[PDB]
Amino acid sequence: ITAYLSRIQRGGYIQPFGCMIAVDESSFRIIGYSENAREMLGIMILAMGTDVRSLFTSSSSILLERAFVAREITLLNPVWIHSKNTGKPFYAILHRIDVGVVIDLEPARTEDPALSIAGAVQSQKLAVRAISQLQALPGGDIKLLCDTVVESVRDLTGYDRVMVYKFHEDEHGEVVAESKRDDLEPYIGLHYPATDIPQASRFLFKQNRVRMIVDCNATPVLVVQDDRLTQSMCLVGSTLRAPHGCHSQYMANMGSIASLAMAVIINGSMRLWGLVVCHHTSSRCIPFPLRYACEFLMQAFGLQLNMELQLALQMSEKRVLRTQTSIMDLVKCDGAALGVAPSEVQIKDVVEWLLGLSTDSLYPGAAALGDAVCGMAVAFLFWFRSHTAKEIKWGGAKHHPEDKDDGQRMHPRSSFQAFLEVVKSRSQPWETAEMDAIHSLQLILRDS
Amino acid sequence: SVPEQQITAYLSRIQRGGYIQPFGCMIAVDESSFRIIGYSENAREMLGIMPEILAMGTDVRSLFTSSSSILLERAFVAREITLLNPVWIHSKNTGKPFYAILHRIDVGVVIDLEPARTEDPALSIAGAVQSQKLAVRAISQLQALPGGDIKLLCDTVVESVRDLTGYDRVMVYKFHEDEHGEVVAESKRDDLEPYIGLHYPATDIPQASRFLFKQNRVRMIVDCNATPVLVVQDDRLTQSMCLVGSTLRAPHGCHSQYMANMGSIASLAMAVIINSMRLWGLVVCHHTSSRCIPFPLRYACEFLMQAFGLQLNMELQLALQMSEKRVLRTQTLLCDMLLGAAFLYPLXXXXXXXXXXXXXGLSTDSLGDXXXXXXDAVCGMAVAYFLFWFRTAKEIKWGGAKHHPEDKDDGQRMHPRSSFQAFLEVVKSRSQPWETAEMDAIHSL
Ligand SMILES: *[C@H](C)[C@H]1/C(=C/c2[nH]c(/C=C3N=C(/C=C4\NC(=O)C(C=C)=C4C)C(C)=C\3CCC(=O)O)c(CCC(=O)O)c2C)NC(=O)[C@@H]1C
Ligand SMILES: *[C@H](C)[C@H]1/C(=C/c2[nH]c(/C=C3N=C(/C=C4\NC(=O)C(C=C)=C4C)C(C)=C\3CCC(=O)O)c(CCC(=O)O)c2C)NC(=O)[C@@H]1C
Repeated sequence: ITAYLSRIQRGGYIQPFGCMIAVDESSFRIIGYSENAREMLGIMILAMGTDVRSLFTSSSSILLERAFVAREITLLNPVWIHSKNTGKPFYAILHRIDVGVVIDLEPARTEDPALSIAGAVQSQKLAVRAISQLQALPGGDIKLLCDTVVESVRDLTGYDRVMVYKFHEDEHGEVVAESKRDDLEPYIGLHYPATDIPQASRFLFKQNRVRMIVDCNATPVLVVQDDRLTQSMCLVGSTLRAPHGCHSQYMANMGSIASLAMAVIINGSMRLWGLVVCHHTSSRCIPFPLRYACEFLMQAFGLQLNMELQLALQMSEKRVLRTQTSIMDLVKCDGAALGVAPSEVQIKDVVEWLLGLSTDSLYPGAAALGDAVCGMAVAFLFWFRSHTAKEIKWGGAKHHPEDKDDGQRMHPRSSFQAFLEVVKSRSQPWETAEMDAIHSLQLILRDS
Repeated sequence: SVPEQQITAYLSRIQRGGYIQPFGCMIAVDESSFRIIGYSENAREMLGIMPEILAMGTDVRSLFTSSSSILLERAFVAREITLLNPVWIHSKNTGKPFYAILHRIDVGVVIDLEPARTEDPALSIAGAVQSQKLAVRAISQLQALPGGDIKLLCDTVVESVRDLTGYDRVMVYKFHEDEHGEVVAESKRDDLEPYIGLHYPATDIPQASRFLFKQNRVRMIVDCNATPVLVVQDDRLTQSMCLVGSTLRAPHGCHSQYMANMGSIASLAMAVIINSMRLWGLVVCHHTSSRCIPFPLRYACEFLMQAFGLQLNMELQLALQMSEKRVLRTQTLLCDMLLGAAFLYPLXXXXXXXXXXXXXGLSTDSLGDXXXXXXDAVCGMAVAYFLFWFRTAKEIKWGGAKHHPEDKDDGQRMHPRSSFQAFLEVVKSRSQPWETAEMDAIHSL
């Protein structure tokens, strides 16, 4: 039913910057492994049914033995594991799927433990501090929140470009705030079609809230599984999951070799309001502690943003109902029949034509008298409403409302160059609550 | 909340008690030079320094490994030490692992040493992320929470802390307007009896404690009956050291005996803060047996309590907005439709004469406190001048003693109550409280 779903969830390819080993929870037998595992572990004795504890040191062995039995595996991540052959350190990110226990081995850049530990502690500390700074911001100012959070996230991660990508009502997105590198060109203010980010990706982002991609140009690695498995494994929770081909070529064409997307969650029962994407001109990999730290920071961001939204909304409605009982500051309309509205001529003509009504695009005759008068509300009072922003700067493509997603499509667009668009002469779409208030007010005026 | 300078009760002894809990060592060390200016009595015992190595005026860095030593050195010169807690430390000879919770005081720096479980170095990395991990999970339990409800928040949070730590009882204690508290939600052990619904006097928690919980948001007591440990400090020190932030700070005797009497041999209090900040209440934990939880869990719980604080603040503001929206929309509604409560049309004469004699907008809780109307159906009322509103008896359960408005904290008092037997008090001659929103709405009519 959902496009790209099974292809992202159970796509038998992982990123080549690390290796992955899928184990049977009850028998500790290997039921899956990526082809780069043998090379990365320096095995040059790894097959289907090989005891995992034989691949690593005995301490690591009994440690992961403790890990499998545990009520919650996530609490032991990451497991610092040494290899039998090489002796090089690996971060072990364990999680559970419907088949067994998946182990994500990510090579550790620092070899001496003290420096790595100090780095992790430093990262967590920087996350706590970033959140603390994020808490002291004045309320109501969401733009300041997003700017300070892209500056913070950029300061922590070190990516050349960091930005907040807001999902609008019609599922089309918009970079609302960014902290790019100075010499890089601004992607801020741009708009993108809804098909750039499929519903499947947004759903999986609601479930999995942090996704790292080290290199789009890097050749994906096929993970071979035991022939006894009914279907291809669920590599959603895997931090090494290779991106879909279309998004790989997408990142390739956009100039983002290394990506990192985090979810922005509110509620309406959770809802994905937007993302915070990070693009790097070159390829880079950040360790697990930094990633989890960023997930925490993004959790705080999601909470605070949710608060701001709720409070601003209820306060807005409260302000409407309070101003109801200054006439001009009642609704968002520019004209009220006084205000952004012509003389009694166009009024006479419109009234002449009128003999519950509301439109967002104004009746060709008197609609060319002014660019302001485009929205009409009739119920005896008349409401004029100004037209929307007549220019939208898209990033290579326009969001077509009747355009949907299909799993067979596996090739993106060629360029994301900013191009302007003149939307049809329309006013801002009249809300339903506004019309209900118009009815209530109509009854009120009918009484007296 | 209350002003800082007005609080005088228990403060001097709570801050500088000179007594710590016996589950961890405590060493106060000068900042410039790492010489010891203070140390607990049992400090030599847990570190295996018992026969000198540890004494007044000895380099504390020589009491641990060089790695732990330079960790401390970089901790002292940090921007803010509180962000480096806990500092992992190994002993010099016994090699015993310790969580070091550091606090910068007026003169020197207090170092709390908590005995940690010997874990494999391979988990060290996994150990570094633990606090934020537990915190992320617990808060994630709050993210998937339908906004609007205030009870489900406290319930799910209480349950979250219940599963996080492992206490036999976890609950939310809320401070009312007259400083007296009430248990709003709890996750008792199925065996135990519920403390839910019953209130407490304001003198149960002194102003000093509530004030102190602002700067120190987490407090753990592994055992009240455990014999406190005297801290030995230098002779040159003018006064007792400021153990206001120590995680080992022994409870003031009255609260220890309080815990003993209530049955809570193990306590864990976490303050919740909303919006110059305000203490809304605490989240307290009780255990039938002794319970010492590691510092990372207390940190995670602190995060969870910040999240809970902000979220609850949001819920409060939303609730206010909704209520105001309701009374306002009803106001406009009736105002439009026009163009028990008495309108001078009940929905008699003696009450009118009494009102004419008393008026020689008002809000009265007790008419006896016009005495004629007292001769209970018309408990209290609100007068608008000529419209009148007549409201009223709600029962309140107390857990041992009633809170009187004459109750004041006594700094010299050192003995708590004996019984917390839940008794029920009904209230007459005190009608339904005329809220600010209600009275302002009436005045706006
Ligand atoms: C294929 C023909 C179609 C397609 C498929 C597709 N896209 C994704 C995931 C993402 N797409 C994103 C789009 C942007 N990237 C940006 O930098 C910006 C703006 C500055 C946009 C709008 C983003 C973001 C994602 C998620 C990032 C991540 O790391 O996951 C996927 C899912 C792949 C996966 O494996 O998760 C797929 C299948 N996108 C297209 O544009 C065409 C139409
Ligand atoms: C002594 C004569 C008076 C007294 C002193 C006192 N109380 C505290 C601290 C707390 N008291 C609390 C009350 C409760 N605990 C509960 O579990 C419940 C209900 C279920 C209540 C109402 C709480 C909570 C605290 C804070 C906990 C903590 O660990 O600090 C103190 C300060 C203690 C310290 O840290 O030194 C003192 C001096 N309490 C009394 O009731 C009598 C009147």
